[PDB]
Amino acid sequence: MNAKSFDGMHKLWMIMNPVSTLWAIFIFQIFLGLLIHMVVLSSDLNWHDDQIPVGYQLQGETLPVNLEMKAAQ
Amino acid sequence: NAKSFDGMHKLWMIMNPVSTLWAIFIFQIFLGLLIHMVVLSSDLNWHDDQIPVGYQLQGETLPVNLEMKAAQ
Amino acid sequence: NAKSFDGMHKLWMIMNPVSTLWAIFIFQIFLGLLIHMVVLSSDLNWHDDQIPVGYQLQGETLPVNLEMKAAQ
Amino acid sequence: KPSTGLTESEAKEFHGLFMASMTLWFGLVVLAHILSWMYRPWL
Amino acid sequence: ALLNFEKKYRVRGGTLVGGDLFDFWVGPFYVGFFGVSAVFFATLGTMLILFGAAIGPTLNIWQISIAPPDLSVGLGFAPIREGGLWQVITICAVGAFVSWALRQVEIARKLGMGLHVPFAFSFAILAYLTLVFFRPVLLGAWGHAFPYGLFSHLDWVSNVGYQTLHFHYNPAHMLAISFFFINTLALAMHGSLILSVVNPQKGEEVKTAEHENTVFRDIVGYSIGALAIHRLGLFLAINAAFWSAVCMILTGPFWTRGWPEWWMWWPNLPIW
Amino acid sequence: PEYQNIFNKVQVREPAYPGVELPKGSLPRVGKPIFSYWLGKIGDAQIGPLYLGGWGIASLISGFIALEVIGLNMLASVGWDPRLFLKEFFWLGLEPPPPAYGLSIPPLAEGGWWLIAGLFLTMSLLLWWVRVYKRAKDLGMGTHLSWAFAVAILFFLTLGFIRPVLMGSWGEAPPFGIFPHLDWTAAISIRYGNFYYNPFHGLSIAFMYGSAVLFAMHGGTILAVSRYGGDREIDQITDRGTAAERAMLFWRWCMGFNASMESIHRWAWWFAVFCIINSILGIILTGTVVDNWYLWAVKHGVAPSYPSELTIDNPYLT
Amino acid sequence: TTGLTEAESKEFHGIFMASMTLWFGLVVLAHILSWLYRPWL
Amino acid sequence: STTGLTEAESKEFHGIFMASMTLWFGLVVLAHILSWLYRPWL
Amino acid sequence: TTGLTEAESKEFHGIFMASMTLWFGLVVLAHILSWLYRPWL
Amino acid sequence: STTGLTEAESKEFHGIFMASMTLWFGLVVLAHILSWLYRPWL
Amino acid sequence: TTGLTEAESKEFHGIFMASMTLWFGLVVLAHILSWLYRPWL
Amino acid sequence: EFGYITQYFDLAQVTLWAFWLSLLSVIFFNRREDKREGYPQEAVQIFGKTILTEGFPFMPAPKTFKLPHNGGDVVKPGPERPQYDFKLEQVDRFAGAAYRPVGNPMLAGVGPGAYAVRANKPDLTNAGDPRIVPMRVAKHFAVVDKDPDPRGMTVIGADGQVGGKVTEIWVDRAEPQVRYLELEAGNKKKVLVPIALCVIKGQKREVKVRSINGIHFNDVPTLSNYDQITLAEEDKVSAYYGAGTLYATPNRAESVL
Ligand code: BCL
Ligand code: BCL
Ligand code: BCL
Ligand code: BCL
Ligand code: BCL
Ligand code: BCL
Ligand SMILES: CC(C)=CCC/C(C)=C\CC/C(C)=C/CC/C(C)=C\CC/C(C)=C/CC/C(C)=C/CC/C(C)=C/CC/C(C)=C/CC1=C(C)C(=O)c2ccccc2C1=O
Ligand SMILES: COC(C)(C)CCC/C(C)=C/C=C/C(C)=C/C=C/C(C)=C/C=C/C=C(C)/C=C/C=C(C)/C=C/C=C(\C)CCCC(C)(C)OC
Ligand SMILES: COC(C)(C)CCC/C(C)=C/C=C/C(C)=C/C=C/C(C)=C/C=C\C=C(C)\C=C\C=C(C)\C=C\C=C(/C)CCCC(C)(C)OC
Ligand SMILES: [Ca+2]
Repeated sequence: MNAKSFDGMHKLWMIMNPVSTLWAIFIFQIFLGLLIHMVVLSSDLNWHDDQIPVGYQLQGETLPVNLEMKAAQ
Repeated sequence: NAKSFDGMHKLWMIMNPVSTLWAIFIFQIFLGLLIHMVVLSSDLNWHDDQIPVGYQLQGETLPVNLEMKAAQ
Repeated sequence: NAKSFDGMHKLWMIMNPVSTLWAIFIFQIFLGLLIHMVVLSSDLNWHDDQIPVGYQLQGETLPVNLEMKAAQ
Repeated sequence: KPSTGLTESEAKEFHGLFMASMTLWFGLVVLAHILSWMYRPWL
Repeated sequence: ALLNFEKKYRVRGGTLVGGDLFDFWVGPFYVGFFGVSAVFFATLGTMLILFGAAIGPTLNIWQISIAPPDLSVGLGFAPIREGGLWQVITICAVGAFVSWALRQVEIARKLGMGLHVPFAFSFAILAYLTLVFFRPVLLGAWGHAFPYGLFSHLDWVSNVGYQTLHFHYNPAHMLAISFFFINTLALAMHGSLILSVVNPQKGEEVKTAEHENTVFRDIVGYSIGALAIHRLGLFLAINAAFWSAVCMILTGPFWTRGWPEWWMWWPNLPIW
Repeated sequence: PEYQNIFNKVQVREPAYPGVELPKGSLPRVGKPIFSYWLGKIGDAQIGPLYLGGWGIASLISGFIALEVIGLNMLASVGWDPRLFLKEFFWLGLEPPPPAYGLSIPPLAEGGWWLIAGLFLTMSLLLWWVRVYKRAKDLGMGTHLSWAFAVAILFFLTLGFIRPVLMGSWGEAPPFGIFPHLDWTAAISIRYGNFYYNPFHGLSIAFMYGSAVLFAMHGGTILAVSRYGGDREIDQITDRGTAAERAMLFWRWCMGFNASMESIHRWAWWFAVFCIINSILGIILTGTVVDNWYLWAVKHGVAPSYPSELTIDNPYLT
Repeated sequence: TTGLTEAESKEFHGIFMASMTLWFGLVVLAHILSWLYRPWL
Repeated sequence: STTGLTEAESKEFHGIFMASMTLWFGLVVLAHILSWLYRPWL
Repeated sequence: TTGLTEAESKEFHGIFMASMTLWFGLVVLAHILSWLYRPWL
Repeated sequence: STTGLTEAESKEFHGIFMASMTLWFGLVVLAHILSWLYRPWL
Repeated sequence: TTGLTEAESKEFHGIFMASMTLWFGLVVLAHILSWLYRPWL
Repeated sequence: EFGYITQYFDLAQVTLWAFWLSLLSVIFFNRREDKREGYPQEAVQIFGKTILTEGFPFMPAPKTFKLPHNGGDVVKPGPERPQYDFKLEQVDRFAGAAYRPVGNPMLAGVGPGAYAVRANKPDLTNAGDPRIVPMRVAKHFAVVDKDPDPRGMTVIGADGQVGGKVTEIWVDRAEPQVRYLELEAGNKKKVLVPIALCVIKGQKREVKVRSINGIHFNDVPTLSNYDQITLAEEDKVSAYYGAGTLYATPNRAESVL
């Protein structure tokens, strides 16, 4: 068979505790979420510091008011 | 199915409501602090970007302060 | 969406009011101190910006102090 | 249930004096700051 | 607040100084004469550290620093802005630490128990006094002690270490490190064993003393015993502190070369 | 004064205790127990018996092969002379491969013996892990001693196998000596800019100091109430007597909060384990992520800034 | 297992879902404002 | 109840709690309007 | 072993599978958006 | 009977265990075929 | 409890207020002298 | 360029935050385990009313110890057995004042002389036998020569007077060691003294007990059966000797300097 072979699957919860399993799954998912976000942020795919669509620190350094104040010094 | 989630309210017969509430609140506060600190450490920082103006630089170039620093 | 928050007052049948009050007060004071110190450590600092005038520099250039520094 | 053993009359009395004292304290604080602003304005 | 069982133990007496005037509690704390002293000195010391940060360049927590006098002051009295503040704070610190120990003695006398904890605290106090009093006196200047600052007392530690080219070869330093490491190992094993005996495998009874002996005799062949492990603990921690004090009193006063050159006494024995 | 309870004044003997009965199917215990008068002055006097099964024999074969290798190379480094071995013993060592060999297997007298000894020592410690786990579990106890042991093994493997592989060289690992391994410690601090500005190093030092503090405090407190039967902690846990009550009042009155007779052992567990967790975290990031800890600390606003007064001219810029 | 009957669980669930929906609404509003001020993608 | 409050006591407490929280948030908003007028940060 | 009968296990299994399917649906949607914005392969 | 399962319970568990393991290995094979099409490593 | 009755509290309050007033008087006098000798503002 | 910076955010920073959060969270769990004994605590209110408070964080849910040999279940945090009947007078009229014993301080059970209310069963070995027993019931023990056998010596009592004579040694079968000395007192009763409150001089053939006085050995609590001791009796005996550290002489509770 290939369709009836997963029939008694629902009995899984007669040997595994449902509440413990739920908590374990949730905690593991949160840990993995944090980990994958940190792994992708540490690569060329980083999206906070890529200066797209614009660089904001650089934008602040070249405002006309800041430039005119830095010239007077 | 649209009616797959009907017994969902029974969740609180196996999970403790009060402990879950406290856990949710504490986790949300921790995550709030964390995301604010992660964004403050990047190019999107909004306290030190000198927009709309740089204030320390503004104080160093006031005419009164300049005239006092000249007399020295 | 008009009656969905009706039983909300029954919050106080599972959370102790006095404990919650004390927790809220302490958390608010801690957060107040933290945000003031985070803003004081940035370009928005308002004690050292020398606005509206620099006072140490103002004291160094008083005529009496200048005349005493000259005779030396 | 947490109680303090004060009745409602005793609580009213305490509240009266507490509010009076807090108001006086804040008045003195405001006065100190007006003097400081007159002498050395900081903003 | 009082514990369920606390009221019958809160009796008067047992004090050293003072008497009935300072014999009360404030909340859970017990005050006494030395409680008043300790809080007085702690408050004063803290406020002076803060002021010494205010006259410096920054109020960043990691970069505050209050430094001792120069070596030219000798064992004299330094100006307030160039060392005297450090001296006042280091007087407050001694006052607070000794007050702490004597308050402990009062408490233990009231509860009817032995004076082992203040006695073990005395050795921490002794190490501190070695670093601020004994070594400076033997070398002839207060300016040989460390400054008060996180990150700034670490620069002191580093440079003092490199004044002997390689401080790892200091013998009393080796002995103290041995005791520190063995103490962490012992504490891990003790914690684990008690937890394991009162938290057994699911659906079992709490185990006994025989189980505690058996497990370590099976793994290692020897078990020291439930009362002797507490002794072994007091011993390892006290010895760590003691040999630290010795290693610092040796460096400078009694040895001025590199530390590797001391060890040269061993391969020069005329017996190999 | 009063008796301090540091030495046993009167000793007593009964026949040796063979041990709690093991599950059926186990091997017997080897050895006939002997008694030590000097060990009995401070603790328990019985020595042995010992349990040697499958995992604790494979361990002890691995470990002794490793020891034979290390000892023989130290001895070959002085020309086989045992007199010189005793004379210069703290300066001898078995050295790792030259860093130019990378992660390959080098010839035997240029780093291959180091590699052999490392492999055999590793296997020894993992077999010992399994022994410790099974010994505690066959008597029906919780397996808390295996968790802490696992942490320690992980630190041994980090400095030594994991960090050298992530760097690309076996020559980044410590040698087997006394003064040689101290030299390794100093050099790795010098190369990666001052471990005092590594934050995980600071946190593990916090927890090592704390281990000494906590164990002085606990050892003192239990010796100070042993007149009321406090050294018997299991009974004080499952039926609180006056010893536990006095022990917890002392700390409550002194510093404002306390633990219980069972909880203090969880504080001990954690203070010993966080030390090594921070050890792993501090070594695993050095070299692979951070190249100069002092410059890192300067970038994140941590290092103090002494006044200058002078100007020194970098001669590479001239 | 938690001592709540089925009616108490239904009540708790009602208010829990309402509160979570309101919270997520406020989050969405904060992000729309932030995108208008400083777009990050 | 596991706090000992009845439903009437809970209703009373809730009334005053919500009033107080609203007043506090009002004062916070006022402080921020003044700060924006003096030193705008965005 | 867990005290659940066979009916309770069937009930739990129904809701568990529904929830897991919904979660995986949301994951797929997030990845389609990310591929449209910043393709990584 | 060392685990308390009878022979019928063991047969049941074995059926579902083998089905699950086969499905898992199928998914693994599929992942590797996709990876070979994208970035061949041998 | 502090154990004090209302009469004892009245007595204590009388003397406490008198003492505090005298102390503050002496403080004011010290500051007037210091201002005459070395003005700080 | 010696200190050039490429990027402010790195991995060491994030990992440090994660550690700050992983500590800060074992503190939470340990502080909750700390409150399975002695709680809820009693807070005294403005005018004397006492309420039960619980602290921060709150108390955990009860767990069960299953004691061996059908020794029952212990739930913690759970109920408490009732205190006995101590009498105390407060010294100063405020919640934080100290207390004085009302009658004879030695026979009052307050202060260092307080004790707990344990089970009235003996502590057991792994086989089910009583653990602390006299050396005539445990017929396999022997004192190691090289050590002074205390049987026969006298029990000088801290003011120089004689208390009685040692007649038995009480041993511990689970861990072989001495726990108590039994002695016959001045009025011919049999009383115990813990071995951790005795200084044994072999040559003088004396045992010095600095805690109590010589005449005080007549009022030490006694046992029911002299072939075993229970947890309650251990507590009573030890507590009586501990009361003397502060009440034996009227000058002991009176400020050294
Ligand atoms: C450039 C930035 C601005 C600045 C921007 C802001 C902003 C924005 C805010 C503050 C707020 C506060 N600022 Mg400010 N502030 C600046 C400079 C200062 C300086 C100083 C030495 O320079 C000080 C001492 C203060 C102090 C304060 C506190 C009054 C207040 C934080 C309250 C709190 O923590 O409650 C926590 C404690 C509790 C909640 C416990 C319960 C409180 C109880 C009910 C009573 C306390 C009353 C409280 C003190 C308010 C008094 C109001 C009365 C009607 C008089 N600011 C500079 C000039 N400040 C906050 C505020 O105003 O809150 C309304 C606020 O949102
Ligand atoms: C450049 C800034 C100004 C300055 C600006 C301010 C501002 C602004 C304030 C102060 C306030 C205070 N300043 Mg000032 N202050 C300056 C320099 C000083 C110097 C000094 C050595 O240079 C000192 C010692 C002081 C001391 C003081 C305290 C008197 C007062 C804070 C007391 C307190 O914390 O109450 C905590 C104690 C309680 C709440 C106790 C409650 C009741 C008790 C029993 C009675 C306390 C008496 C109280 C201290 C004085 C009240 C007045 C009496 C009628 C005499 N300032 C400089 C010149 N100062 C604060 C103030 O005025 O309070 C109204 C304040 O708002
Ligand atoms: C390049 C530098 C050298 C080096 C140079 C030095 C120098 C220099 C010193 C040491 C000292 C020590 N070194 Mg070394 N050391 C090096 C490498 C190492 C390594 C290693 C793994 O490489 C280790 C493991 C050690 C370990 C040690 C210890 C043996 C010793 C520190 C413990 C101590 O002093 O306790 C003693 C305890 C105290 C001094 C604590 C005082 C406690 C006081 C009384 C209580 C304070 C309470 C507080 C104020 C209250 C706050 C209250 C809040 C409410 C919480 N060093 C490198 C090679 N080392 C120190 C030492 O031996 O001094 C005696 C020392 O001076
Ligand atoms: C460029 C980046 C933007 C920015 C982008 C965002 C984004 C995006 C978000 C925030 C969010 C928040 N920001 Mg912001 N934020 C910026 C700068 C700041 C500054 C500052 C000093 O610069 C501060 C102090 C804040 C503070 C805050 C908090 C109000 C809030 C996170 C709440 C939380 O942790 O709930 C966790 C705590 C709990 C769940 C406990 C239970 C809460 C109870 C019910 C009461 C709390 C009141 C709640 C915080 C505010 C709603 C009250 C309304 C007045 C009705 N932001 C800059 C300008 N900020 C989040 C938010 O708005 O939440 C809806 C959010 O999604
Ligand atoms: C280039 C990279 C993309 C990016 C690519 C992805 C991809 C791909 C995914 C995410 C996913 C997530 N991203 Mg993202 N993400 C980016 C930037 C961010 C930023 C940011 C500060 O820049 C933040 C704060 C987030 C945050 C998130 C979370 C919402 C989510 C992880 C959920 C989780 O861990 O649940 C784990 C916890 C549990 C399972 C516990 C139970 C959860 C319960 C059921 C309720 C939780 C609410 C849930 C998170 C959201 C539902 C809201 C809807 C109204 C239903 N991303 C950038 C733009 N992100 C994942 C996601 O969306 O999942 C669907 C995901 O697949
Ligand atoms: C060039 C290399 C390829 C790549 C080549 C491969 C190959 C080859 C394989 C994977 C496999 C996996 N890859 Mg990949 N993978 C790449 C990049 C990624 C990235 C990423 C951020 O870049 C992530 C997050 C993943 C993540 C994953 C996991 C989904 C999966 C590992 C499952 C596991 O650990 O079982 C551990 C846990 C269990 C076994 C528990 C048992 C099952 C339980 C009941 C629930 C599990 C659900 C399962 C995780 C999801 C499948 C569900 C389907 C929607 C039906 N890959 C790159 C692009 N990857 C493996 C896989 O797909 O397995 C079939 C696999 O063989
Ligand atoms: C400062 C100020 C503003 C004062 C104003 C307040 C006023 C006016 C007065 C208050 C009165 C007085 C006199 C207060 C003095 C107290 C003050 C202010 C400060 C001191 C607080 C202080 C020093 C705390 C440090 C705490 C720390 C960091 C401890 C380190 C070790 C540590 C983490 C221990 C945790 C584990 C514990 C709890 C161990 C204790 C413990 C041990 C060791 C056992 O062996 C044992 C055995 C059996 C049962 C219980 C125990 C037990 O609980
Ligand atoms: C019996 O009757 C009673 C008494 C019980 C009646 C009582 C009923 C009452 C009063 C009920 C009240 C209920 C309340 C107030 C309920 C409030 C419920 C709320 C607000 C629920 C909110 C849930 C929000 C959740 C679960 C959000 C989860 C977010 C997650 C998991 C996101 C994670 C993001 C990640 C992992 C990415 C990180 C991004 C980055 C870049 C930092 O990664 C490193
Ligand atoms: C003369 O003596 C005789 C022969 C008679 C015996 C006497 C033995 C004596 C006296 C020995 C003295 C020994 C001493 C003093 C030893 C000192 C040891 C110290 C202090 C060592 C300190 C640190 C060493 C460490 C941390 C080594 C770590 C190594 C590791 C983790 C190795 C990892 C290698 C692996 C896992 C192998 C990989 C290999 C492979 C094949 C996979 O590569 C591809
Ligand atoms: Ca800005």
